[PDB]
Amino acid sequence: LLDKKWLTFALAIYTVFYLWVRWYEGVYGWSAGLDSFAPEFETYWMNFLYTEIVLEIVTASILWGYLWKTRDRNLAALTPREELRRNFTHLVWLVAYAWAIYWGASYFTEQDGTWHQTIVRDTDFTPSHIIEFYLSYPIYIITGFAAFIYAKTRLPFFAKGISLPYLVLVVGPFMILPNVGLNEWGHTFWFMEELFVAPLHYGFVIFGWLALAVMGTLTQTFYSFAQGGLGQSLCE
Amino acid sequence: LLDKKWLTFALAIYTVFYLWVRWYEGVYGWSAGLDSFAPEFETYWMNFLYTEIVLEIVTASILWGYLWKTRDRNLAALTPREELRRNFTHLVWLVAYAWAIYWGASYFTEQDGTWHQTIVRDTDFTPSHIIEFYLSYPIYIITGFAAFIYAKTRLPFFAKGISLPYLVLVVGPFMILPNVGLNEWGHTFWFMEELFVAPLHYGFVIFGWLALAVMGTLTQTFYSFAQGGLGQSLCE
Amino acid sequence: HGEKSQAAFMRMRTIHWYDLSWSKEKVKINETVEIKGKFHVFEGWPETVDEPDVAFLNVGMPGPVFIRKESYIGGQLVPRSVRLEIGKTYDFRVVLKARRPGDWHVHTMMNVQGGGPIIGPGKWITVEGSMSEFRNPVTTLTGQTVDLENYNEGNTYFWHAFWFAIGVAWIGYWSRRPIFIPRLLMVDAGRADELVSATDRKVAMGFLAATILIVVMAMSSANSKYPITIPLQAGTMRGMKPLELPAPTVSVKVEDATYRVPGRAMRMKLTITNHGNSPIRLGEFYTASVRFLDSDVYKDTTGYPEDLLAEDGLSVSDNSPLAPGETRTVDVTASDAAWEVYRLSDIIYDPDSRFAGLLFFFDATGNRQVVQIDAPLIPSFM
Amino acid sequence: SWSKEKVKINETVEIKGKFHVFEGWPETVDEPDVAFLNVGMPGPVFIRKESY
Amino acid sequence: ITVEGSMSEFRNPVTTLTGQTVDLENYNEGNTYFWHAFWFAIGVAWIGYWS
Amino acid sequence: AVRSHAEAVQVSRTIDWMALFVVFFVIVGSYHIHAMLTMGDWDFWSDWKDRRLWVTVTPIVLVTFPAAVQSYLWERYRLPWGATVCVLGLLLGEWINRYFNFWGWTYFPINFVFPASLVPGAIILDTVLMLSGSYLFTAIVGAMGWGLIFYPGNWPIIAPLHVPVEYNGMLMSIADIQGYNYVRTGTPEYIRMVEKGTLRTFGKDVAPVSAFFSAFMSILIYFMWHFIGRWFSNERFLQST
Amino acid sequence: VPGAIILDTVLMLSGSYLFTAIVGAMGWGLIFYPGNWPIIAPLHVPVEYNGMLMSIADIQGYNYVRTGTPEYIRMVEKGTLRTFGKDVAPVSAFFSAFMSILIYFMWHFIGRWFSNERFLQST
Ligand SMILES: CCCCCCCCCCCC(=O)OC[C@H](COP(=O)(O)OCC[N+](C)(C)C)OC(=O)CCCCCCCCCCC
Ligand SMILES: CCCCCCCCCCCC(=O)OC[C@H](COP(=O)(O)OCC[N+](C)(C)C)OC(=O)CCCCCCCCCCC
Ligand SMILES: CCCCCCCCCCCC(=O)OC[C@H](COP(=O)(O)OCC[N+](C)(C)C)OC(=O)CCCCCCCCCCC
Ligand SMILES: CCCCCCCCCCCC(=O)OC[C@H](COP(=O)(O)OCC[N+](C)(C)C)OC(=O)CCCCCCCCCCC
Ligand SMILES: CCCCCCCCCCCC(=O)OC[C@H](COP(=O)(O)OCC[N+](C)(C)C)OC(=O)CCCCCCCCCCC
Ligand SMILES: CCCCCCCCCCCC(=O)OC[C@H](COP(=O)(O)OCC[N+](C)(C)C)OC(=O)CCCCCCCCCCC
Ligand SMILES: CCCCCCCCCCCC(=O)OC[C@H](COP(=O)(O)OCC[N+](C)(C)C)OC(=O)CCCCCCCCCCC
Ligand SMILES: CCCCCCCCCCCC(=O)OC[C@H](COP(=O)(O)OCC[N+](C)(C)C)OC(=O)CCCCCCCCCCC
Ligand SMILES: CCCCCCCCCC(=O)OC[C@H](COP(=O)(O)OCC[N+](C)(C)C)OC(=O)CCCCCCCCC
Ligand SMILES: CCCCCCCCCC(=O)OC[C@H](COP(=O)(O)OCC[N+](C)(C)C)OC(=O)CCCCCCCCC
Ligand SMILES: CCCCCCCCCC(=O)OC[C@H](COP(=O)(O)OCC[N+](C)(C)C)OC(=O)CCCCCCCCC
Ligand SMILES: CCCCCCCCCC(=O)OC[C@H](COP(=O)(O)OCC[N+](C)(C)C)OC(=O)CCCCCCCCC
Ligand SMILES: CCCCCC(=O)OC[C@H](COP(=O)(O)OCC[N+](C)(C)C)OC(=O)CCCCC
Ligand SMILES: CCCCCC(=O)OC[C@H](COP(=O)(O)OCC[N+](C)(C)C)OC(=O)CCCCC
Ligand SMILES: CCCCCC(=O)OC[C@H](COP(=O)(O)OCC[N+](C)(C)C)OC(=O)CCCCC
Ligand SMILES: CCCCCC(=O)OC[C@H](COP(=O)(O)OCC[N+](C)(C)C)OC(=O)CCCCC
Ligand SMILES: CCCCCCCCCC
Ligand SMILES: CCCCCCCCCC
Ligand SMILES: [Cu+2]
Ligand SMILES: [Cu+2]
Ligand SMILES: [Cu+2]
Repeated sequence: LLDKKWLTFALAIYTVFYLWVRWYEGVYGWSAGLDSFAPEFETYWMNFLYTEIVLEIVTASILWGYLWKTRDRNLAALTPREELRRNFTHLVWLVAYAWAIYWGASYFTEQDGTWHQTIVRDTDFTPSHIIEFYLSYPIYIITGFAAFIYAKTRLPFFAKGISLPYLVLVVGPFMILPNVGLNEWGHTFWFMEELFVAPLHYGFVIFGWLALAVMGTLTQTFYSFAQGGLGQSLCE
Repeated sequence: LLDKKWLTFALAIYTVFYLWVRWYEGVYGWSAGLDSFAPEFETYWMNFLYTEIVLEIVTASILWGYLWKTRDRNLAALTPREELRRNFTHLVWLVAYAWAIYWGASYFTEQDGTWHQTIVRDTDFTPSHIIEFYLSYPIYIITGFAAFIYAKTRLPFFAKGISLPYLVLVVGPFMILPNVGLNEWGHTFWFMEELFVAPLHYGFVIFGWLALAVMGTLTQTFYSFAQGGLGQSLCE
Repeated sequence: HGEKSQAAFMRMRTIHWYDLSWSKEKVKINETVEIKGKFHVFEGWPETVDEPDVAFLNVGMPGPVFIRKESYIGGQLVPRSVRLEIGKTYDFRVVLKARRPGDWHVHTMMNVQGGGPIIGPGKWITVEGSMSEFRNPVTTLTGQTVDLENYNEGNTYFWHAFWFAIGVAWIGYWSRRPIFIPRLLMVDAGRADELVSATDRKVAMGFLAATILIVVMAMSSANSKYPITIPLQAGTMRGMKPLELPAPTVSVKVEDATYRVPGRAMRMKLTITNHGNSPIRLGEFYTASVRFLDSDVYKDTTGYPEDLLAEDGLSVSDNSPLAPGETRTVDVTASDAAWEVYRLSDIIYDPDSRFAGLLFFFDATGNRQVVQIDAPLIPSFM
Repeated sequence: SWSKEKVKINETVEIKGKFHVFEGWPETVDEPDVAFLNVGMPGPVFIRKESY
Repeated sequence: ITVEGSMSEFRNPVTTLTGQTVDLENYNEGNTYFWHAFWFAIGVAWIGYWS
Repeated sequence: AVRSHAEAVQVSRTIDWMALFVVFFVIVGSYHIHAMLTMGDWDFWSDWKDRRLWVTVTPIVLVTFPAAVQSYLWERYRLPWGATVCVLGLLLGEWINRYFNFWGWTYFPINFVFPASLVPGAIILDTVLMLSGSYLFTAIVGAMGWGLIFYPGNWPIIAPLHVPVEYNGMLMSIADIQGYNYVRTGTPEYIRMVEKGTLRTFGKDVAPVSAFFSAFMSILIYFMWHFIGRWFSNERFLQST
Repeated sequence: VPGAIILDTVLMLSGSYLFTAIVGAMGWGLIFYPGNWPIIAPLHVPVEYNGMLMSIADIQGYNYVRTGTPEYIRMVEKGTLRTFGKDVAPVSAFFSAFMSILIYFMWHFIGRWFSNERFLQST
């Protein structure tokens, strides 16, 4: 069996959900979403913010708790074939993390750019901010934490210790979410110019760099893949 | 034989050429060299720039290629006396590098200072810039590269690896030449004040520091000198 | 010699120099030449140039071929930086004393703290004699007359040579013994503790004590001699008195302005309204150190530089006298080789294609009016 | 002018006058774009009730 | 302010000093697309060659 | 190898002279670049040699190379003249350029374009290192002295230039008149970073306060550049570039 | 893509990372503007727009209103008194190439660190 169709679901769920989110923000961007003090803004974007925050907290708790509770206690008695299957599942988790990272840190971030350069931002919770800071960022954070936990709890290579590159890749992009405090603070106060390259935005930049730890993470996963079932063929 | 009269030539060629260059710039500094759009400026300084750039490229290519092609293949079967002679020749190369570094980074650099503090600079290719950035800097770069290549190709101590202090001493002062882009950019744009201590000039400063690697380079050459013919006498 | 490279629009709209005069064209060593004139700070000061809050009246010249004896803005000496107001006209006077023989292109320039050099018209001034005859005497408040050419030179040389000799003595004292390789081997192979031993420490203590004592004694001696000293006098000078010019009786509205690419001419259409009570005629157009003259109306007699002077470079479609109260629109063409020699045609390369200048209107009796014009300058290619 | 030279506790003393900002303001001092009318005194031996 | 019609009917003509009239809605769009696609194709070809 | 003890001694002496040349002139080039681009403007002009900025900046930026060269030479050879050789090389390069370019090419007088004196500070730094070989003690005490002795060391040279002169209705020092008369087309007066007075300048404290600030910052810069020179001495063989 | 291709080929040939940082980064900085010139050149055709000279890109920015992006935010070339002749683009390109050398040198080691396969035992 090895690599199964969980990868198709991993791609499709993010693609479909974010396409629907884009449709929603295209429909309610203007017209209930321009005026932050209008009653329709509360029903179409503040309610969205509340619901998405509650659902993200619940989903993160449930997913992480399930992954930690179903952790493999007897990692020693794991066959190489099962280890290969678990390595493929972890690679599917990493693919989902990469897809979520794309959707969060490229699509909706530059969408925040094109929203703020063309409207006068009315609050810290513009529809763009609700979608990007509080939906896509938590979603990719949840996916990254889940992938890290799966590696630690199913892969003997990633067990017996916390991998530094994986921890950086998982936590650095997470630090972008608390960095929103710098975004709002240096915008209301420091810098009223919409300048997307303003130093108030270098918090995203610095912690966006930590995603480069995916390189060490991926060579670690390559070594984990090539533990018992490394071949032969490769180097033979 | 050991140390031969190549050292006298090494000193004299730089001394004579740069004395003639100083005479040339004293004669044509004013009077074909003040107005960068005058026809005489093209015949006396733009032609100088073109000729010197072509000659520097040709000389660098020929010298480096000859030094690399005549590299000693059988370094193992090198007698201590021949090694001592080659060490003295490398020391002559280092003396030539030091002389060229002086002429480039002290004489013509502060000459650029006294030129710009007293005329209104008319272009990125003032006679001072032509002499300093595009003659003396390439000359000392060529000399440093030649000395490094000679060490690597004739001295067994400097073979079997790239010496970090020598590489720094050779490449850092070279980085001053591309740093001219910062000099011109931060002068036309950033900083219209002639301030010689302006941060637009800290590119020269930072890469001028890398010449301090001559200390590690020279202790390496001392060890290379004291390999087989270290004495005795010294420490005896 | 530093202009013709600056941006054409920046040379056009910073500072307009006019009524320039030179006392002499050829001087001897130690002889004085005086440069006078007026400069007007343009209202449309470019945002890339800092406002002339801190400005210095300088001289454009190849090193001290002249010495600046005096410089005035208004009627008061300005040895320091000064504050200028945008839109104001000031009169200036620079006194130069010849120092170096030769033919020198002397410019009057204004350096602005955050914008760089604003170079005015330059004039060739011939200096004859010998540099050895130059003297720069000055009398101090302590009652002594010194020549600034060589005053304190001997003392400076003496002290620098003395300290250099002290350092060289230290280095040579340590350099009498073998220097690099045996000392390196001694330090590496085992503890060294042998290459620095008495009386080396005694010599170093003597060097340190002598250095401190000599510095203290020299400072005390230089305080007993020259007991009266003052710090360097610096600081921007405010309250420059601008000229109180009468309000112009001529109003000019620029209706489009074009220049051919390539070409040596600039064309503009002006609506001139004559107020007051005298028939006026357009006599001059000054744009950036270049004076386009209508020779039938006005002739230059102040010895303006020839390469900057267009004697008949200003052609007006209808330059008949303009009766008071009458308004007419004419096509004005300013054409001269200077427009390309001084790269005023290179405004096509500039990121701000706007020009500014001064129009000089003359009546029959000869009294003149200065009006300022500024408009976008549109290139024409076909 | 000073309203009183000797006061009791809780008593009010008023200081009046004029000040002229010199035209030749030194360049080392920033222009008085932001200025505060203060009282030079060794701590709150008086309290500033009003300032105009 | 109410706007009625279709966005497809919008035109933004402008005449240059070189004597040509262009519509700012789509002027240079084809050239931009072509050059970006060409360079992207070059990079993709490099990557696929190594892949 | 070498023939005998005598020939080894002669070879060592020749190496000594050649390596001294190499050290001296590489230091001249690098140190002069650093100095002229970190303190050059004050060093160029007597009317820039003020009590605040000149006294503050010059020792701070000039202690850099002496610290590194000391950390190498003393540590590896027990040669206590790294600071002296750095300062002598800087002075030689500066004087050569002043005489042949400032006064030679252009015709600015030497009494206008003379450099500052640094040998007293260099001697203090070297002797304080050799005695009490502690690099920390050097960085604290010798750098203090290097910063503090700068202005008193240069006072005999610049004191005659500070005689007051009544010049056309305005009070000017002789250095001020030099800067006024000898036109620097590229160097207007406002570029001059000199003492201009403040409302928080209490009494006659401008020179000593600047000297003490320069001494403290010199301690800091010496501490940094000792380790910078320690790194620059590395004899590592970076296998590939 | 041209700069990326230069950087990659200069690395593969002459595998020296130092040689890449010096030469390939130089080329990456220098080829940026010439690489984009075919795209933006048509937008720089001069236009006489309501009495003022404007490029086509200028008219685009003027017409297509960016409510959050006023014109003054634009950090573009505005001319200086020390801008000599026709040097704005080449000078900027060479400055960018030098700074690209520096940034490439820094980020080579940054990426070296980010590749670490260490197992930080506890967080
Ligand atoms: C990592 C964990 C992430 C957790 C957060 C998830 C956020 C979900 C959206 C919040 C909505 C909100 O809050 O708003 C509630 C909205 C407000 O719209 P309405 O006014 O009712 O109009 C009618 C509804 N339309 C406008 C959508 C037609 O209505 C709803 O009930 C509909 C929400 C549907 C969400 C599920 C579909 C997603 C795409 C399919 C692939 C997954
Ligand atoms: C991973 C992190 C999850 C955290 C979830 C949030 C828990 C909130 C607890 C109640 C706080 C409260 O009610 O008080 C917060 C007060 C509200 O102030 P107010 O509305 O101005 O006035 C007072 C009104 N009262 C009296 C009714 C409260 O201060 C603030 O403005 C802060 C509000 C910003 C919260 C940002 C959370 C973003 C989470 C993103 C998850 C993906
Ligand atoms: C590391 C490799 C370095 C390569 C660069 C070398 C640059 C050489 C100079 C460029 C000249 C130029 O370009 O100009 C060409 C000049 C222009 O002068 P002219 O108008 O002909 O007047 C007549 C010539 N006078 C004014 C010199 C009298 O004339 C020439 O033919 C003469 C150039 C002579 C150069 C060789 C002598 C150097 C001193 C002797 C010790 C070596
Ligand atoms: C070690 C490095 C050696 C490199 C040697 C130089 C190779 C030049 C190749 C041709 C480029 C060209 O012709 O084009 C460069 C264009 C010229 O632009 P333009 O004159 O304004 O107008 C266009 C005019 N055309 C159409 C006739 C070209 O851009 C520039 O302004 C950059 C010019 C600065 C080059 C600085 C080189 C310094 C080398 C120093 C060596 C010691
Ligand atoms: C051997 C031990 C005994 C000697 C102890 C010396 C004590 C101070 C002498 C002051 C001389 C004087 O006269 O005051 C100070 C003189 C100016 O004097 P003024 O113009 O009269 O100032 C008018 C005001 N007064 C009357 C109150 C003095 O300069 C100075 O502002 C020097 C300021 C230095 C500040 C930084 C010091 C850092 C110290 C670091 C230590 C590791
Ligand atoms: C290891 C410590 C070695 C110290 C060596 C000191 C030698 C003597 C200097 C006399 C200075 C003078 O005469 O007074 C102060 C004057 C400045 O005076 P000014 O008011 O600016 O006027 C200038 C015009 N004059 C000279 C006609 C008045 O010079 C200085 O700026 C030196 C400041 C540093 C003094 C360091 C000593 C204090 C203790 C240091 C240890 C914590
Ligand atoms: C293959 C070897 C031979 C070729 C050598 C090329 C020499 C230079 C060519 C200049 C072209 C030209 O025309 O001048 C320069 C052209 C503009 O020209 P302009 O508008 O006429 O300038 C008017 C003034 N003038 C007449 C005196 C030229 O752009 C530039 O300002 C380019 C400035 C680049 C500055 C940074 C360079 C950093 C180099 C780093 C090296 C490692
Ligand atoms: C490894 C080195 C590879 C170099 C590849 C160069 C390809 C040819 C570029 C022609 C540029 C041109 O045509 O001239 C210069 C023009 C700018 O001109 P502008 O005056 O601002 O006007 C703009 C409007 N135009 C285009 C109608 C005139 O473009 C540039 O900004 C490029 C600057 C970098 C030139 C690099 C070559 C110099 C030597 C480099 C090695 C030290
Ligand atoms: C607690 C801090 C107070 C200051 C002390 C810091 C000095 C520490 C330096 C150090 O680590 O020791 C190095 C040398 C060791 O030499 P010794 O062989 O101990 O010589 C002792 C005899 N002597 C007093 C003449 C020195 O000893 C010396 O460095 C010299 C010791 C004499 C003090 C004065 C020297 C400095 C002159 C300016
Ligand atoms: C302006 C800042 C000052 C520059 C000083 C930085 C020097 C950094 C040290 C360094 O370069 O490391 C070299 C390694 C490559 O290692 P190797 O080539 O495997 O050498 C083996 C031994 N060694 C690992 C200890 C080097 O890393 C590499 O990938 C090779 C790059 C070497 C470039 C160093 C040259 C610096 C010249 C400016
Ligand atoms: C002193 C500085 C002058 C520039 C030299 C810096 C290059 C040093 C790079 C290096 O360390 O060596 C790596 C390779 C080794 O390959 P080799 O097996 O030596 O190949 C030799 C045959 N060859 C000439 C076709 C290359 O050799 C190469 O890197 C390629 C050598 C050919 C030079 C041109 C390559 C660069 C193209 C832009
Ligand atoms: C924005 C800057 C980029 C972040 C990169 C900094 C990483 C610093 C390295 C580090 O975290 O050291 C871990 C040690 C704890 O050590 P241990 O848990 O004992 O691990 C044993 C092996 N080890 C000592 C080599 C780690 O020190 C500790 O106390 C544990 C702290 C680990 C936190 C690292 C996670 C960084 C995520 C942002
Ligand atoms: C790899 C990221 C793909 C992002 C595509 C996207 O944002 O799609 C939304 C956009 C919306 O434009 P349109 O297709 O015209 O439909 C408009 C519907 N709303 C306004 C809700 C977005 O176009 C599509 O829906 C095309 C489907 C692409 C599937 C990968
Ligand atoms: C890594 C480079 C950081 C450079 C910081 C920068 O560009 O700041 C520009 C800003 C200048 O403000 P400005 O661009 O004029 O802002 C105009 C808009 N307002 C006045 C509303 C802020 O300076 C500061 O306020 C200090 C920044 C500290 C950085 C750690
Ligand atoms: C260690 C660096 C020596 C630099 C000396 C220098 O720049 O010399 C030029 C200068 C030029 O002044 P001068 O001798 O009067 O001859 C003028 C000739 N021009 C104007 C061409 C320089 O003086 C000399 O030629 C003296 C020879 C010294 C030999 C080491
Ligand atoms: C290591 C110390 C670097 C300190 C930088 C500095 O002194 O900059 C002064 C300058 C202030 O400009 P100013 O001196 O007023 O320049 C006057 C002349 N103009 C207006 C033409 C630039 O500030 C900047 O523009 C930011 C520098 C960033 C350094 C990484
Ligand atoms: C700021 C000073 C840092 C100097 C670096 C020295 C590193 C030494 C490692 C062997
Ligand atoms: C500024 C670049 C510094 C990168 C840090 C790399 C550290 C590697 C240690 C193994
Ligand atoms: Cu001139
Ligand atoms: Cu004017
Ligand atoms: Cu007053």
